[PDB]
Order: sequence, then structure tokens, then C-alpha cells
Amino acid sequence: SKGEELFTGVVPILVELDGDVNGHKFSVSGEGEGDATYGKLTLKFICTTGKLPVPWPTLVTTFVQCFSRYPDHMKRHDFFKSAMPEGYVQERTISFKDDGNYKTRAEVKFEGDTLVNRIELKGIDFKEDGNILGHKLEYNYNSHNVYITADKQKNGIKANFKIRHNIEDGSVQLADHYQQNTPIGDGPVLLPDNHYLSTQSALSKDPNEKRDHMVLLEFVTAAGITH
Repeated sequence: SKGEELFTGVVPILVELDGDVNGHKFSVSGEGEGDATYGKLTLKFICTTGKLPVPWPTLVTTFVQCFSRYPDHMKRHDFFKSAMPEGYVQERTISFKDDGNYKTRAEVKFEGDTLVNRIELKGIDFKEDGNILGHKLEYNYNSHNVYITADKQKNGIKANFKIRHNIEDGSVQLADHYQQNTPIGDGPVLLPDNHYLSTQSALSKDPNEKRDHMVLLEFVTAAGITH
């Protein structure tokens, strides 16, 4: 794709989110960089409204799959880069098992040479002292597979997957994800064969940062196709 060429080096990233979860209104700003050659993401997020009213891990998937490493032999399946620079809309429903749900709508596109992810998040149906609003989730993150399929009538893709959030009692909080992506621009985009993205993420804290924040290091590789 022409789009793919925009990602052969290190690209700066900005993330901006506004959220409302059970009437708790908040905003997050993130900065960092992506190196799709290595499937690599490094960012730091800050809650600019004070304390984040949900656990940081619950927002990781919402906070740029154009930075996934597509093996050369899978180039023709990379929708995400193909939509650039004009970008794509990304919508999800995230269903926290036996708790509430997030619905997210984001636009991912270049502003100059910077890759931007602007998100609106709405959460409803949460239990006041469930694992989310009760802040019972561990500050860590598991490794997943994101299953992608073409969505031809939308000129885009769908994804489904199961995120597992460890609970502080040793249990697990499932977050079912359903995702739809639609290109914004008029250039050709790639409609992929079925495949998946293999993810891993590490969460940390900046020892000098007293605002509520998250440091994220993530690696993602496309897989599931042999030739």
C-alpha cells in the first residue's frame, strides 16, 4: 500500500480520550512513538482531570493497530496502514462480563507527520463497587489474539477478541471486544483474509510522575497466514 510507506521508521503518536463512565467524566492525553518495523509501541498516558475513575488496564485496547508488524508475506492484509494518511474510524463495544460496557468511537489518522488517535468513550451499566468502579483490577496486562475479518460493505474490517483482566483476588475479569473499522479517505484500502494480531503489553509507572498515569510498552505481530 502507499500508506505502508508512512510506517517504515519511528512515528510520533498522540492519544486524546474523553470519557463518561456511569456519569464520571474524565480525559486522558497520551504521547509516545511507534515503530511498526518491530511491532512496537511506547506511550505515556496522563489523566488530565484528576484521578482516573476506572482502572488504567481497562483503557489499553482503546488507546493504533497500524503499528502492528505485518510480515512481508502478509503485506496485502494490512488494512490499518492502507487507510493512511486519511485514516480510519474505529468503533467498539467492550462488554465486562457480569458488569457494564464501554462503547468507543475513535478516529486514527495523521496530523502532519504525527499519528493521532482521538476517542470518545461512554460506559454504562457499571456496578458501583464491581471490579471496574471499585478499582479491583491488578496493574498488569495479558497477551491476546485479535481476530480480524473483512467487512466489505463498509470497505473495512471487523475484529473480535477476549481480553482478560487479572483481579486482585486472583480471579479474572473478562472484557469481550467487538470492533468495526471504516476508512475515512478515498484511496484504495486492503480487505484482508482472516488473520489475527498477537499482542503483549507491559504496564509501568514513571517514578517521578505524581499525576495519575500509565506507561505502556507493547509489541504486536500479525499472524495466522503462511504465504
